Amino acid sequence: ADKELKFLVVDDFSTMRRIVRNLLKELGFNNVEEAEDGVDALNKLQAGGYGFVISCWNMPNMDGLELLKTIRADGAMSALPVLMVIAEAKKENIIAAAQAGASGYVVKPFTAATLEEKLNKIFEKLGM
Repeated sequence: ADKELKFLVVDDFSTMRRIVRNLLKELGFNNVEEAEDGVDALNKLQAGGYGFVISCWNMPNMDGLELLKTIRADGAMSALPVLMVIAEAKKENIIAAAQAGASGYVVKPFTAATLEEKLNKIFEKLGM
């Protein structure tokens, strides 16, 4: 897909956001913004222009699942791709995320090759 796509990386840990931003940079995606929680992310998404969201599951104020459910219920961004990042492979959370419309999930820490593969399969399914 277009490497110009604007990404939003959501996580309450700045170091984790830097890691994901670096992995996107390795893959050639330079247009990235950050958010510390689900509410902050929704506020940036309203600004428009985003094409992809990578979000942490566990965050204060509004967690990853609630952010995902809010994006999917929004008329202007209902199909916005959302990749969930989880700390452990808890089946209940993977299924909850899938049922809520996650585009995919990755267990951190993840490699650039894993990110690339997830991005490719996701854009592929969307015809982008």
